[PDB]
Parts: sequence; C-alpha cells; structure tokens
Amino acid sequence: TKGTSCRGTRHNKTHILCKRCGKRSWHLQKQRCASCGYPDAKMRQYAWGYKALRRRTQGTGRMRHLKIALKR
Amino acid sequence: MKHNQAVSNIHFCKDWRSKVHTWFKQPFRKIRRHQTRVEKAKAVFPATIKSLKPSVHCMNQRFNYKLRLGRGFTLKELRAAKIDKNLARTIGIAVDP
Amino acid sequence: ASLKISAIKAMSKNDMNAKLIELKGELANLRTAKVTGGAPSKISRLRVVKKDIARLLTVMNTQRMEALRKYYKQAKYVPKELRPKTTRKERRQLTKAQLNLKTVKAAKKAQHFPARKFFVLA
Amino acid sequence: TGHKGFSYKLKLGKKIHQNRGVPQWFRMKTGNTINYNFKRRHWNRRKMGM
Amino acid sequence: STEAGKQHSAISWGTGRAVARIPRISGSGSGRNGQGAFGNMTRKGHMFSPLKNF
Amino acid sequence: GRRTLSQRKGRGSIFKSRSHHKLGVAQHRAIDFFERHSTVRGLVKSIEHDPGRGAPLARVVFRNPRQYGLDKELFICAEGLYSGQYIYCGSKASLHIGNVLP
RNA sequence: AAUAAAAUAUUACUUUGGAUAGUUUAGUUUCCUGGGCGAUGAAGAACGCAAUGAAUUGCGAUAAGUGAUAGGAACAAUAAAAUGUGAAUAUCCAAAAUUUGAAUGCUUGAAAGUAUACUAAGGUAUAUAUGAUAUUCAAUAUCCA
RNA sequence: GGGAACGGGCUUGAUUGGAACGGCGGGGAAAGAAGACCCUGUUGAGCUUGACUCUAAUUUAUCAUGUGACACUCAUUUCGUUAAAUGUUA
RNA sequence: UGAAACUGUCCUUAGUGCAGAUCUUGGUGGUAGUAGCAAAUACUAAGAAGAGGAAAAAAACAUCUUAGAACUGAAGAGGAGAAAGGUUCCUAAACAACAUUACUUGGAUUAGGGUGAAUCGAUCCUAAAUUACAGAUGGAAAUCCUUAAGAAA
RNA sequence: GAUUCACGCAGUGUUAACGUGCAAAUUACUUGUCAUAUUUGAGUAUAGGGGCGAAAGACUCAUCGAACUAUCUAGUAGCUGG
RNA sequence: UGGAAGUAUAAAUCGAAAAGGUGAUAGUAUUCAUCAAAGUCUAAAUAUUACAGGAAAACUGAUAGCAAAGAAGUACUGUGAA
RNA sequence: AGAUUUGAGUAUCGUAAGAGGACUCCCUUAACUUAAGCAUAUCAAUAAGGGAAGGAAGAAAAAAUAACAAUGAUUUCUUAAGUAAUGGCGAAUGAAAAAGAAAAAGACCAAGUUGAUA
Repeated sequence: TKGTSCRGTRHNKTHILCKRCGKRSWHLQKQRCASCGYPDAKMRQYAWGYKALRRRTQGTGRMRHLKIALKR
Repeated sequence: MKHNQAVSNIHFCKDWRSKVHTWFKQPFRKIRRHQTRVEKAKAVFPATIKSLKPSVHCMNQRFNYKLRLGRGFTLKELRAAKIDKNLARTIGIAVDP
Repeated sequence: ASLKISAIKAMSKNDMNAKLIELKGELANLRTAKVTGGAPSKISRLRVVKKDIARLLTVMNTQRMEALRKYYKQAKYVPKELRPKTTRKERRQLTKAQLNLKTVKAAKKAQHFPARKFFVLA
Repeated sequence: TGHKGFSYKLKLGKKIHQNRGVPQWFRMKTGNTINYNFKRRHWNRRKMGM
Repeated sequence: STEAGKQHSAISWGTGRAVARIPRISGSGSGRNGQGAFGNMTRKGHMFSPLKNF
Repeated sequence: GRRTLSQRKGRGSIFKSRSHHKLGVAQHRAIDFFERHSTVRGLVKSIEHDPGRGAPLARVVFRNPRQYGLDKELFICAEGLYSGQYIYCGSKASLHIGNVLP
C-alpha cells in the first residue's frame, strides 16, 4: 500500500509561497524558506549550486535603480 | 615504462589546468608600457631621467669582476662629490643611505 | 494631448489647483463613457486628458521643488532630497582638501626642496 | 478552499487573467510569430502548484 | 567553453534496465530527462578532447 | 551500529515528561523571618491527586506575614491530614503530624 | 501441371519524414577600457499600468509614459484624436517613483492588522549596534561641609 | 552425418501448391534481467571480535600563586527568594 | 529536379572517412486492422432539434420532452461542509482537437456574467510548541536561554 | 483489557481473478477483527553513523543492511563492449 | 615547510635584557661579518572566465556553438533542495 | 551643600548592515585518486562550509642577503631549477641568494626633549 493507495491522504501543504523570493519554498513548520533562506538576512547561496546562482541573482530581474547608476 | 628511457619526473599530478598562465597579453604590455613611458617623458620635461645610479660590483666571486648599476649613492659619495643630500633627490640622483 | 505647457505656466497656484480638479472630473466621466459603449472620439479624448493631468502635475511639482531648492540653498541643514546627487561611496570619501593635507614638517620640505626642472647634456 | 488569505486570492485572480489567448488583432501584425500562448494551462491538465 | 556539455548532474542508470550504461539526465517532466549525457558520442554532450585556448 | 534506546532518551523528544495536567511543584514555602524565629499557620483547603505521582497533594493556604493577601502553597500530603486542618510551619511549631519543623 | 491474388525486383510520379545544399539579428575564445550598488532604502520578489494584450518589452497611481534639452515628419493590425504653434526618436538631466525586500515602531502564513508623536484623512518619524555633542539622572564609587 | 560433442541454413537423403481462419501449447536450447548459485578481482558495503592502526566518553598523576598557623573566606561550586528582619547591641 | 553560389592544382591545418559500442538524438516498419474498447442489473416507444437511420433489416442511432420499465434504497449513486483544487460555477454561440464508437452532450472551445455580513468565520485568547533585544557559548557559521543572567519586559 | 452481530477496517485461504492489470499491490468470495494496549482528523515534536521502532533491519514521500539532492567527478577499473 | 637534532603558526607552562637577533648540524667558548624585532602608512610596475561597453578570429553554423539564434533558465517535473 | 569618577535614558548630526565576490587576504586538520593492496605519504590551500575587501588588493623601507673587486624597501617577469632538500628515501613533493629586466619613493607614531605648559 506504499504506492497508489498511500497518496490519497496528501492534502496538507509542507511549503507555501515565500514573501522574499516568491517561490513555494516557505516551510511552514520550520518557519524558513528552503530557496532564498528567509528570515536569515543574507540570501541563501551555495557554490555547489552553480545553476541556482544563475537563476536568481543580479541582472536576472528588472535592475530598476542599478541600470541607471552604472550607465551614469 | 618499456625499453631504455629516463625516469620520468613530471609534476602534473595536481590540477595544472587552473595553474596555467598564458601570455596573450604580452603584445599589449609592450604598448601599455611604452605609452606610459612617453607620457612619463612629458609632464616631467625635460629629464625623465631614471635617476643617476651608482657603479657597483656584482656579488660573489662568480660575478665580482663585472660592474652594474646599483641603487642610490651613499652619503660619503655625495659628500666627496660636493653635493647636498637634500638637493640630490630633486636633480635626478638616486640616494641610498 | 492638448494643454499647451506655455498655458500651464501662465496660471497661478490657485488656478493650477482648480484646473487639476476640472481635469480629474472630466477623466472620471470619460471612464464612465468607455464602459457604457462610448464613441471612439470619447475614448481617444480620454487618452488626451490622461496626459494633461500628468503634464499639469509635472509643472506643479517641478515649480514647487525649484522653490524649495532656493529656500534651502544657503541653509546649514539641507534635506537629503536637495543634496547633490552622489553615490553612497562618494559621500564616504575624504574631501580633496583632506586627501592632500600635509603636516607642518612635510609642508615646508616641499616648499624649500621642490622637484627642480633640469636636463642632462649628451 | 473557500477560506483564503487576501493576497493569495489576488494571486489566484492573476492566474485566471493570464490564462488567455492572443487577441485577433495582435495576430495580424506584420512579422508576427505569436499565434498561440504556450504558457496556457487548464485546471484538469496541469496544477499550477501554489 | 570549459563547462560546455558538462553542466548536468547526470549518472548512469547501471545495468538491469535494458538500456546502455551511458550517463542519463536526472529528474523528470521534460524530454531531456532520461536522455544521454556528457559522453562524447551523445547529443548535447562534450566533444572529444575539448579544444583548449592554451 | 545504531544508537541504543538509552542514548535516544537523553535528547528528550518523545521521552519528555507528560507533565501537562500536573498541579505544580510540591514543596515547602520559601523560608522567611516568620518561619526561622516564629510560626505561621496554614489551612488545608483541599487534598488533590497530582497526575504522575502516587501521593496526594494538599492545597495549604497561609495568610501572609508581611503584606495583605494570601499565600497559596502546595504540600505533599502527610498521612492523616484532613480538609480544614490547621498546620503550623516554624521553629516553635509543636510536634504534631503535618507540621513543618527544623 | 497451372494461376499471378499476395511476394519479390528496377525506374518514374506522389506521399510520411526532415537528411543534404545555400544562409545567419545567435554563440565561443582572446584582447582593450572601466569595474561607476545600498538607510538619500540596493539586488531580488510581487502587483499594477496600452483604445482594442495573454506572454514579453517599457514604466510606477503623473502608468508601453510627464518636463527640459537635442531632433526634425511620422505610426500602422484596425479605428480615433493630435501634429512645422513641432510627430516619431535619444538622454549620466528635472519631476515623480505602488507593496515588499538589509527592511528598520510592533506583527506577518497565504496576514486581514495595529501603537504613539508631529504635520478627520493623507504624509513623516519611532529596530539593533555605534561615534561626537547637549541635557536629565543613578551609585557615599573617591573626596567632602 | 560431421561440427563448439542437441542445425532452420552446411553434406547426403525424405520430401514441397500459393495466400491463410479457428485452436494449440512440441520447438524457435521463445520473451522478460550485463546469473542472485560458484569462482576470479590485489572491487565494495553491513555486522562481529585483544585482527592491525587509531578515536570520543570515562579515569589517574603533574602544572596553573587566596589568607593565618589544621583554621578562615576572598576567588570557585550548587542553590533561594517579592535579594522581605542576616549579624551585633538595645 | 534545383535557382545562387562553386570548382581544379600545390602547400598548410584538422572537431578529417562508421555497420556494430543494450551506442546518442530523431524518424519509421513487421507484429497488425491484430490483442483489445466485457466490474458498476437496463433499457424501450412517440415527438422535437440537427448535415447526421440510412436500408434489398445497414437488426445498433448521441441531446431534450412525455409515457413505460428500472437502479442507488435513506451508515444512499440524496442534501451540505473542512482540507485540496482554482473559475471547473451560470448563460449564449460554436464541435477542429479531447472524454478507447459517435456526440447536436460535457468538468472540453470561444465570449460574457457571477461571490454583497455589526450578528457566520478569520481578526481576539491561550494549548502542545515557536521566535526576538540584552546576556551566556563558539575558530566560524551560528548555538543556548524565554524570565533566568538585564537600570529591559 | 468477557462472548458475539452491524457500520468500518484488515488481509487467513482460494496459493481464485488480474498479472503489457481497475490498480508500479487492486478485485471477488471465504475468514478475522470490529472502543479503553480502540479508531481517527488537524496542530505540533524528533533528521541521516541521525530519527523512530510492542523488534520485521521494519519505517523515514513508489528511494533504506544507512534517504533525497548537488559538488569533488569525465572518481578508479590488470575487467566487458566499440 | 624543501628547511633536515625544528622553516612558520597556535595552545599549556614558563619567561628576559646595564639590550640584543642572524650566519639553516645540536652543544659551549673566543673572535668575525651583518642587521637592530616585538607600532603605522605608502604610489608605480602585477592579477581578472563577475558585470558593463567595444574590437578581432586559419573557432561553431541549428543533433554544431552557451542549457537558451522565437514570450530560455522558458515549457514541464518534484513537498522541497533541485 | 560642593568637587570628581564610573554607568545610564533622551534629543541632534552621522556611521554599520544587504547585493557581488572572476581577480585579492584569510580560517578549517575532506575524500575520491596515486602508491598497481594499504595504514605515513599523495591528491592538497584542493572541493564543499565561513569571514573581509578594492578597482585593484596583498606586500613594502632590513634584528635582510652574503662571505664578494661585496649588495641594499616591496611587487612582477627571466634564469637559477625539477636543482639543494623532503619522502614506507617508495610513489611522489620541492624552494631561495647571486645574475638580467618592468617600476621606483620614502614617510610617520611611541619613547626622549620644551614647559607663567595648551
């Protein structure tokens, strides 16, 4: 019963949306985000996750203020 | 190893690929330094002199019969030549107490 | 858009205040007309009035902040909005006077023994 | 659920808004390659995972 | 590029699964997952000894 | 090897005390002047069953020695204690069952 | 013994498929110049804004854009309105700059909220650590009437 | 028959009309799986033990300067309170 | 056939010649019009709509109404909620694809419409538990403490 | 912490069905059990030489005699294949 | 650490100076040579595969070249890291 | 009462935080691997984890080399050199002076002295 049957009771969310990174990575019982490393002040980044660094970093977004300061 | 050869001593067992330095900037160091030399030639015009250097003997008996440029004249060599040590640095003479 | 900046500059503050209410009220009616099957002429007018409000608010705010810069021009404590545009690093660097400051002993040495101009004959 | 947070409901509304196709006038633009929206989904085909 | 074709966490499935022993792209949900990997003969993998700039 | 059950007991995750319905801490009152050099009187208001322990607990109420109000205590009941009894704590307390003496 | 339906073989035409050839607004590497972010609120995230838009782009309640300075006649998928009394377009400029986020009055789960002071609403300020100055204090800690 | 010693193909014979429907379980040493039994790797892993070499925990000795000649408290340890009558006189 | 680039010779250079790697990626056959589209008792007649029951019985025909015949049998195949889903809800137009035949039907396509609270809930309180300033600990990341250590609360 | 039936649940047998399945463990009948060492939701706590275990090396998201994921890593291979 | 009877760092104990350190075989003695530790700053010559702006190429030419020549870290998968 | 010392609350003007980390300065006792096994060794200042910086950083002005017909802050390149040395002295690891160049630049605190002391 470890296959099809046991999946019927999956109706409680482990993770909800994160306020800082916007991904469904906020662990409710741990009270921290598995993706951006929330309430921790520093954004969670690791050197072994080289792809995770190029998915959310400087220049991957709007760059609302820095696009003007550098060109100036 | 097979047949007659020397015993090989190659230190490539580490990561040499991150230790490789390539000299692709060599043709442009020449341009960068020469241009900086010319701007150095102006600004301090005339006499962009690299300072007068002493005549000193190379160390050790392997080289001691040869002369080469030292760094800076001693205080006695300036006193013997009748040169003030305070003015010497301002007229392009190297000084080494 | 049809508001003629030259005409905006000719109004006083009170006249410029009332014009914004008139423009805002007109834009509210045109928004109602758009959802009640308004004509294309009314919809094209609605885009014009949108820019007049932006144009009017630009002159109102620019004229106001230019008067505040004059007010605080000689003030000792100037609001951080009116201070010269700089990077955060720039506000931390030493003043050029403070960078080339020299001690009393070093000041006179550079005064009595400056780098002389010379050349060597060859 | 019927019970939901206010900001969660607005993110549900946005996903409804984004589940729309390309308007007809957009398809008649010169040099147009966008005919069907490939970011489209249906409730019974892909769960949006939020 | 030094990392061209080597940007996957792929491992071989081993034997007993009726497929070759070349490494396979991990995960699921796309056409790439379960495909060939770094091997010189595979598509989108690194070539034979990559040409170094030195 | 693994970690034995005696080792897992020291972390105290599922082995914590099930002390949710306990009455409280059963002990004498804090020692003060009136019990070092005099006696105070406490009324045994009730006798209760403290979960997890085999002996009954007594709710003794001393009045107050210095301020206005009450001092609700919680003693471990001695055999023979009854509700409405007067017990005495202090150096000069009589040698009776239930009294607290040095 | 016999037939050529199926089978087989070659060529032409057609089809399924997308190889080959021609091509490139995309990459890779080397070099040159910089390496110019943030409490004056950054990078990142969310939401919103086009006459007809879902994405993407641009922008922030002044919204696919405002002023100024250059610039000189377009845009278009369709219809409007404006336009040499200045359309597109460009910018280290000016104004403006939603909610968050180091996030910083307190709380924050997907949370809706809420306190005080200054200037009914609206807008400001109030985290922690820390330097300098001012002011109000505390400890007979040292003297001391 | 011989052959890698159990042929659909090779040699010699028996023999053959092309296309197939329903069944069937003899064969295709039928399919599924780089044998899990056995052995070999100078390949591992779980578990055991005075296998070799170590290690946490535990334990013993020395060092790390409180005073007065055992006594004291003054660092130190473990506590309790609303730091709520401690100590000596009266 | 194809319509815009290409070839011959000498040197130089190489990401330089495929039948195999259970090779990689893509495409395609035989099997094969074969195995199957057989749990959940069940449908029939007349009429309507529609291109869509014709015909030498081609013996079967989706939707709606009516009549007959039936099933779940009130611990239900009934009427509502929590979580989960997220517009699947309602209506109209429309049926290319999808629901192992077909569909005029649909939880499918297109376009609109729809969710109204002083009294229901969240908000408020605390439970198991959880996390701050200062403090304690650590080389570090950080860990511990939750009223004890604090001129805090 | 008596005996039974029912709503439910399990899984004794058929070594039945199915075994390119309704189902990566289900179906039918038979059987057992069906409230106090009972059943069950939500919240919460415990994390990989770790947890949890009325103890089967069982369970820890179809993964367990040491999870999943990424990096060292194109690990090494006297062995197999080209 | 190449530094070998101890090249450098750190910890426990100990601990200098009418100065002294070094001369890489430990020890003591006398000479010799050369420096004068236990505080601080300092341009230039040097590095760069972040990122931004340029220029080149005996490089690739849509299974190649970046994973990405189109709304590419997108579609899609996973509770999550990924 | 007054003169100090130490510690607090508040106000004012400022400061730190986060992003990025290719290059730069460090902390921490990986293993696969090689040794045809393996345990020191090797891999290896290597991976991962952690801290801090700038357009460069680090270093920098001798308690330094040398034993000479002597040199003279630091850095970087060439050579020395796979050398001296280390190493189950096995596998392996491994500098520096001299010499030639690019560039060059030297300055302060402390202590001492001056006190109708500032």
